[PDB]
Amino acid sequence: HMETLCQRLNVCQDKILTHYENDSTDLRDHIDYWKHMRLECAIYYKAREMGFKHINHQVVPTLAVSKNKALQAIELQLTLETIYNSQYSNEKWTLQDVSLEVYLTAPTGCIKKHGYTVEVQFDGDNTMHYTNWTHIYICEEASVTVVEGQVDYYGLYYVHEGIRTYFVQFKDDAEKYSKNKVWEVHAGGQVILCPTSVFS
Amino acid sequence: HMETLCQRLNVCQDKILTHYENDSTDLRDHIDYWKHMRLECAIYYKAREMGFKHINHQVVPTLAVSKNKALQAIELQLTLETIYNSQYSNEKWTLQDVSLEVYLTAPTGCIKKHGYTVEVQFDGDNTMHYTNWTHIYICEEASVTVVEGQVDYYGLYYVHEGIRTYFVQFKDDAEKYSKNKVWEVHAGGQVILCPTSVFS
Repeated sequence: HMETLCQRLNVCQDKILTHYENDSTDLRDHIDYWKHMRLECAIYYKAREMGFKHINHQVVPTLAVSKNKALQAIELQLTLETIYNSQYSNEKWTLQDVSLEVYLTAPTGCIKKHGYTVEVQFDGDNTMHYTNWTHIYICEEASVTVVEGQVDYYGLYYVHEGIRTYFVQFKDDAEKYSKNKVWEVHAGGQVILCPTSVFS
Repeated sequence: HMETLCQRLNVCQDKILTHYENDSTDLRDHIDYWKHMRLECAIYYKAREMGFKHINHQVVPTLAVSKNKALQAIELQLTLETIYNSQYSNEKWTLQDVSLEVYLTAPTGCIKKHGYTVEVQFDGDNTMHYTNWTHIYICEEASVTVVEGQVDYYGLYYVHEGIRTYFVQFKDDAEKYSKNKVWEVHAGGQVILCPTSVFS
C-alpha cells in the first residue's frame, strides 16, 4: 500500500503536471486531466483511510476535503464529456476555460469562455468590477447549449430556452455598499443609465 | 442534421450491440458501453428538440425520458469508473453485473454480484422471494468498498463503516400480506426462526 499509493500518486501527479506543461486546446486532453484530478482524490482518500498523515511528505487532506474535490472533478469531467458529444466539441478549449476557477465564477456550474470586465459605478468613479462572458455553456443531462452573457441596467444575464436568468443583479452590491440605488454601467459600449424615473 | 443524427445513432447503436454480442468480463468495456448508452440519450434528446417524432422509423422519446435515461447511464458510468480506479478493478465483471436491472435491485444504486434467493414463509409454504448478494459495492465520491449481503430474522442487510443497513425488512411484506407477524427465513442454511417471545 504505502508503496502502491506512493507510486500511483506519483504517476497520477506526473500526468497532471504534463497536462499543465502542454497547454492543449483539445477538449479530449481536458477530459483526461479532470479524470486524473478525480483519481488523485481517490488516492488521498485511501491514504487518509489507512491513517497516513502524509504521503511522500505531502499533507494528506481530511476525507471530507478529498470527497468534495472528487465531486468537483466529477462535475467538470461530466461537463466536458457532454461537450465532447455535442456540436461544440471541436472548438478551442483552454486549460483556464475548463478550470474550477472559471467554472465557479458566476454563472456558477458552467464552462465559459471569452470573458471581459463590466464596471459599475455606484455614484462617481464605490466602483465594482464583474466578469461577463460571450460564450456560456449550459450543460444538462443529455445536452448542451451555448448562450451569450448579456448586460442590463439591472445586471448580467443570459437567456436559455426563453428564460432570462440574471447571474449578477447590480442592486445586491448597491444595497451593500452605497447610499443611493442609482448607478452607471460601463461594458465596452454606451454607458447604461437608469431607465426609469428617479425620485426625491 | 437528419443525416448527421441518423449516422451518429447508427454508429452509437452498433457499438452497443457489439458490446451485447461480445459479453466481456473486462470492466473497461462496460465503461465504454455505458458511455455509448449516455450518448444515445443525447442523440435522441437532440432529435426530439429538432421536432423529429422518429429517427429511421424508430420512436424518438420525449425529452424527459431521454434526460432520465442519461442520468441513469451517468450513474453507471461514474460507478464503474470509481471501481476502475480501485483495488477491485481487475475482478470479473459481467454485463448483467453492470446492468440497470441489478443496479436498481435492493440495495438500489449499487453494482452487485453473486446473487441468490432467500425465501420467507409468512405462515406455511404467502411465501416471498428476495435476492441477496455476496458482493455489494458501496461506491462514493472518491472510494468504493465491497460489503457482503447478510441475512436476519428481520431482513437482508449489510454493514458499511460500522453501520448496519437493512435493504429489505421482512416486516414490511408481512404487514402487507399476512395476518400474523411471524415468519420463517430460508437462505441456504439453517432456517431462521423468530428469536423473541411470541404472544397470545
